[PDB]
Amino acid sequence: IQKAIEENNNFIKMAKEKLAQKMESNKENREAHLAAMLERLQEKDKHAEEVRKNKEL
Amino acid sequence: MREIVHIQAGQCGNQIGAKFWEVISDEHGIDPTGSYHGDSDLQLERINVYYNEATGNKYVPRAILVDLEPGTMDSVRSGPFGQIFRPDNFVFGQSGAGNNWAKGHYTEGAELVDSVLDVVRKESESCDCLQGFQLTHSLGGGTGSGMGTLLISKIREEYPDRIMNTFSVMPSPKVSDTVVEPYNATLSVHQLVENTDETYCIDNEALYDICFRTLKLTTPTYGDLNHLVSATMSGVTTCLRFPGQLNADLRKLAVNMVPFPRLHFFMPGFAPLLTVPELTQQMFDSKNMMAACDPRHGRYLTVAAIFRGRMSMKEVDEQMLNVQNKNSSYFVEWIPNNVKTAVCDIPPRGLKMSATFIGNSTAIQELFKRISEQFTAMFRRKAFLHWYTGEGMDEMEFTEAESNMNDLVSEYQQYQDATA
Amino acid sequence: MRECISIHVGQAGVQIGNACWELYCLEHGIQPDGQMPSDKTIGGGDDSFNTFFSETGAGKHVPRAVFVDLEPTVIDEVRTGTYRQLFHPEQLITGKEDAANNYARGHYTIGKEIIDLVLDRIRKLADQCTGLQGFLVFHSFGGGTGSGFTSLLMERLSVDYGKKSKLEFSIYPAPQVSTAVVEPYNSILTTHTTLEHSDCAFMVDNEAIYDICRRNLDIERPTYTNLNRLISQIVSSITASLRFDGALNVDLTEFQTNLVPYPRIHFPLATYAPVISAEKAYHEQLSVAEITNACFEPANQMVKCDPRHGKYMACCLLYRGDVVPKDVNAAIATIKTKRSIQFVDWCPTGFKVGINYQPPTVVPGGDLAKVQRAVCMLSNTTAIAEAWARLDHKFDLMYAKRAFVHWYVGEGMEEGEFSEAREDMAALEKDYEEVGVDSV
Ligand SMILES: Nc1nc2c(ncn2[C@@H]2O[C@H](COP(=O)(O)OP(=O)(O)OP(=O)(O)O)[C@@H](O)[C@H]2O)c(=O)[nH]1
Ligand SMILES: Nc1nc2c(ncn2[C@@H]2O[C@H](COP(=O)(O)OP(=O)(O)O)[C@@H](O)[C@H]2O)c(=O)[nH]1
Ligand code: BEF
Ligand SMILES: [Ca+2]
Ligand SMILES: [Mg+2]
Ligand SMILES: [Mg+2]
Repeated sequence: IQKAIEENNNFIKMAKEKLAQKMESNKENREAHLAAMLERLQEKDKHAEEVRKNKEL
Repeated sequence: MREIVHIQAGQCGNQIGAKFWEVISDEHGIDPTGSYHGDSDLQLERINVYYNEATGNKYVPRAILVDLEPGTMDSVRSGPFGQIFRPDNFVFGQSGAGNNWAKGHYTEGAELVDSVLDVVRKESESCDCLQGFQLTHSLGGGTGSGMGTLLISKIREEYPDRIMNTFSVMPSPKVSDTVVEPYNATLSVHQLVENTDETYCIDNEALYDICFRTLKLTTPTYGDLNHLVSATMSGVTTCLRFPGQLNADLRKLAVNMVPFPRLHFFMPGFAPLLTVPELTQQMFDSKNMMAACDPRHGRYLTVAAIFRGRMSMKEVDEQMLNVQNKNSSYFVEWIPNNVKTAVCDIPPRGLKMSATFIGNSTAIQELFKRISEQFTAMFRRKAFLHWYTGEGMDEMEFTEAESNMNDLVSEYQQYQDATA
Repeated sequence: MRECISIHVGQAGVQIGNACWELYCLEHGIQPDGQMPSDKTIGGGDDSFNTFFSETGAGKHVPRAVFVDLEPTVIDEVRTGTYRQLFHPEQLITGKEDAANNYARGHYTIGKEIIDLVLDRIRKLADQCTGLQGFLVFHSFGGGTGSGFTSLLMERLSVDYGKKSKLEFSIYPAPQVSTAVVEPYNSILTTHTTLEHSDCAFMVDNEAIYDICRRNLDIERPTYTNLNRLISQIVSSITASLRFDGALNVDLTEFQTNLVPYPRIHFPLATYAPVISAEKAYHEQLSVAEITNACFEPANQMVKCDPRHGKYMACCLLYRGDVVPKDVNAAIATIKTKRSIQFVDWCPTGFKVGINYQPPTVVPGGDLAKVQRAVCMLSNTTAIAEAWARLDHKFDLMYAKRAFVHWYVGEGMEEGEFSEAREDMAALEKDYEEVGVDSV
């Protein structure tokens, strides 16, 4: 009976930890996906500021 | 997800936007005073997708009207349903780009983009669940082309997790003689390829070829062309505006239609231009396409079919299976069940039955090939640049746009030749 | 006691829940407002139907159910439909933005915003149970919520309730009523991550139910309403052992002992008879032998597969209505000497029989006829692996080109999860071949 308890508790434990990792790893990937597309959008703004200032020269 | 924010930029964008709002307004039973006078509750079911509910049960389009020239301000308000648009969603300049992509994207367009963005936010702030944006514009002009793409990349900064839709009208020497249109078109697709999720390719060369050769119009108006655009714009949005199961919102359509983020340029079709068999094969016919592309010169990645009117769904299901198995060679086998069909009970005004076709076909490369060919015929001569270099641009932007559009073509060809 | 809590996830799960709870109410004599004049004990009691219905002081019998969808459209119809008084508003959970046919959105981006609320409301149902038996989870394989949020939910239930039993009713995608091209993806993904957390899963192939409606019930073009009213009959046959009693009633968990030889081999094939129209059932009622013969006709299966080309590991017959053991044994004898039923060499060949005498009922305005006797067969056959093979092949066709995969990576998923899920399926297909080979 102590082995049955140990087994169920370890099943709960490892399921809790694999889900914790997946929800953290998924958040980091999604944020990096958005962080990449925004940093690439601001570089279009640097190229725009560099274009509209190159007109004066 | 419910509300769509609509933007119309430039002469074409505002014109095709007006007749789009006119058609769906009649379908949803809405007079120019924003009052409802229909008889089927299915018209008010998803009215919030395109209409706000104002004081007194009046419905105001969730529409934003933009143009660097204050020409279209009068025309829209003077045309039918001119009052229906809210006065504050009119933002206009005084001097336009003159068919100069740079003026609309970097200088006079960038001076005005902050103004329209303010109207986008207020319209988006009061959205229960903002679904995305749809833009109507030309790619061969100045404002809609240059400032339309700039507006897309600016909205995408503030709404990066929302769908960006565009109804992009492509230039054609058969309709417009302006010489700088292959330049404006290439610079635009260079932006659309990166910052939009769905683009309906409304090809002007197609629209004219239908008006002239099919409808037998010697000298068709812009209205004759726009009656086709309005017919299809209502068709492709039917699943968005009425209670349905398939492609009911912009994101679900995207997930169904776009297997690779850059290959998101659709080939819309419409029929007629009547039994279910005839509707089906006409809908899949080259002549009924709104992009100058023979679908049988390439292969279908995905297809969305929309039938409207009272008809036997059993017959529709059989005919859609019939056209697929008889033309299996034109559907990539590494995407199973890539043809989805929807049926809407209410038909468009004037017809008993209708069919609208949305196709992601590798044959769309023919459309981009024609533009790059007209682009390279002027870039090899280094012609008419000072209208673009004089606004601050450099050769890098032109050559980079050329490379990206040619990359889109080879990528459409790479998956056309793919096997199991 | 031994209460059972039902969880309905996504459109398919919710709309199937509507058909099931309506049928339950008709079977138990429960009115749309929850009143049951036959129940003479008010506010409580330990009757058989209390496994599925709790009771209030006002005499209302409340489904032990939770309806969850990441979009309000489908559940709004419940809030305003005929049985809106049956459910307390706290049982109908809704978001505002669905998963858009994306497993990643149902499991992560959108699902993680509502999962804590769902578990809280499930907890409040569990708190009213004196001896909770387990959960019944209804969901689609192909939808973004039915796939992604279900697996997230099943993972969390394993944590919150240990190895408390979790049974699934899973809608397997069919092209006739499919809504998304990426349904093969969501199917493989949800099956892989749920496999450890599910004790028994009844798969319902939409194409099998679609063909039965067209072939057996003169429906030229079946709708979800046609499919769901047929599905509820099968679900009813399976849960009838829990909601009714009788000297010959066999508890579902007792069938489950015979149906699951190994933890992963927990997908029984269901076949139901008779599916007959009122016009054909009139002046001709089918005997015990006739409906039992129909259980071995593949056209009456809930999943398209050929058991004749596989091996049996268990065969359960759940009878309903006017049925006595004498007729059953005679019908089984006729079949065993006239059908192709081969068993693996490591399990007995006897058929396990259960009889609930409460006759089946029809929903008013339905298509199927009211029969005096019905039967659902639950069989563990290696042939159900054919359903995995069909899905795994479609998965492979698209994934070899990474088609649509960017929609999942964009939401935070990695390619590794795709390949990891696919190889779990490969091993599952291989597990079904192993249990079929003879011993040495
Ligand atoms: N049998 C049956 N299948 C259904 C029903 N509704 C949807 N489906 C199937 O479910 C699959 C799609 O999943 P849905 O349940 O519609 O979508 P969902 O679970 O809400 O997921 P999202 O909408 O993406 O958030 C398709 O294969 C449909 O054919 C139904 O009422 N009955
Ligand atoms: N189909 C259609 N095309 C149009 C219309 N108006 C302009 N165009 C096309 O748009 C291009 C010119 O762009 P324009 O609308 O002037 O851009 P703008 O400067 O932003 O207004 C040409 O190739 C025209 O063929 C219209 O009403 N219908
Ligand atoms: F006519 Be557009 F403003 F170039
Ligand atoms: Ca009682
Ligand atoms: Mg203009
Ligand atoms: Mg849904």
